[PDB]
Amino acid sequence: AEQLPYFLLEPQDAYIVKNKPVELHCRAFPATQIYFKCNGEWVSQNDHRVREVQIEVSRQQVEELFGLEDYWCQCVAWSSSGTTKSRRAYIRIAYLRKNFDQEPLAKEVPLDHEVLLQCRPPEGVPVAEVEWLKNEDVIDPAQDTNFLLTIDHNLIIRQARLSDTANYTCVAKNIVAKRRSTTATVIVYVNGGWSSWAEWSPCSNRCGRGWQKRTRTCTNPAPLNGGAFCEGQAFQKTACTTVC
Ligand SMILES: *[C@@H]1O[C@H](CO[C@@H]2O[C@@H](C)[C@@H](O)[C@@H](O)[C@@H]2O)[C@@H](O[C@@H]2O[C@H](CO)[C@@H](O)[C@H](O)[C@H]2NC(C)=O)[C@H](O)[C@H]1NC(C)=O
Ligand SMILES: *[C@H]1O[C@H](CO)[C@@H](O)[C@H](O)[C@@H]1O
Ligand SMILES: *[C@H]1O[C@H](CO)[C@@H](O)[C@H](O)[C@@H]1O
Ligand SMILES: [Cl-]
Ligand SMILES: [Cl-]
Ligand SMILES: [Cl-]
Ligand SMILES: [Cl-]
Ligand SMILES: [Cl-]
Ligand SMILES: [Cl-]
Ligand SMILES: [Cl-]
Ligand SMILES: [Cl-]
Ligand SMILES: [Cl-]
Ligand SMILES: [Cl-]
Ligand SMILES: [Cl-]
Ligand SMILES: [Cl-]
Ligand SMILES: [Cl-]
Repeated sequence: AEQLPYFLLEPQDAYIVKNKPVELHCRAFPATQIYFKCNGEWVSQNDHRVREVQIEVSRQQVEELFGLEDYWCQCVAWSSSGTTKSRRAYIRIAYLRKNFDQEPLAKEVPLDHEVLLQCRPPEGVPVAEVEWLKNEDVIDPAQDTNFLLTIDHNLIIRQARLSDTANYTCVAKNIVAKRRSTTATVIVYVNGGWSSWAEWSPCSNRCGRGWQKRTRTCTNPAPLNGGAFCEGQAFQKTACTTVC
């Protein structure tokens, strides 16, 4: 009756990923015995001085537990004089649901428009870290300062450059898996603008009644990514009169 066991090593919290079991390890000294209690029941290594012990916990054990309360294991060590108890280690079922609640939709937009891409990722445990892809490459709001990630996992293109014409994809990840949304095509068009009217051609008669022409062109700018053609006359022709 001198001491009480000290845990050199304690069972650590852990996740069931798919149907793969979890090992818990614990080691203490000094100890005449050491053993796992899960949810108040003793459990031996079978289908479940310094001394150590290990166990496995299985998907089935965690599912079949009565109650909403997290499954837990702790170790108990024995000396000549008493017991010590390890921390409680929590084993949780990890998952990432298959379907996105909300995926982004394709858009046409004018140059300099604000674009909002909606994404509501599948639910996960652990909770799902959301990214966005621009033509594969991962966007990053720090560097790419024309982009904001909303706390709702949405993407904002602040004002649309023309290089922002791309395929955009919401990705959700955790330790279980990664899931890609439906890829949304964003297209940034420029509508056409007229040049200035060229100068009137000289009056076909230097003194008397004649005619002259002028023109302009859908080039200021030319339409782009299927923006609108210019609207109105490209060409004019009227009578003129110079006097002598
Ligand atoms: C958006 O989608 C299509 C297809 O996507 C990618 O193509 C490769 C570049 C590859 O890296 C994968 O990520 C995808 O498969 C893009 O590809 C071309 O364009 C047309 C679109 O009408 C497509 O249907 C053709 O198959 C593709 N042709 C060739 C020779 O690659 C498309 O360009 C993307 N849109 C934008 C705005 O970038
Ligand atoms: C050319 O025509 C008129 C301007 O005169 C507008 O419809 C538009 O600016 C277009 O580029
Ligand atoms: C051509 O026509 C008149 C000027 O003559 C303006 O409306 C504008 O300059 C356009 O390019
Ligand atoms: Cl201890
Ligand atoms: Cl452990
Ligand atoms: Cl207990
Ligand atoms: Cl047992
Ligand atoms: Cl041992
Ligand atoms: Cl599951
Ligand atoms: Cl899965
Ligand atoms: Cl959207
Ligand atoms: Cl940017
Ligand atoms: Cl641009
Ligand atoms: Cl995956
Ligand atoms: Cl997926
Ligand atoms: Cl435009």
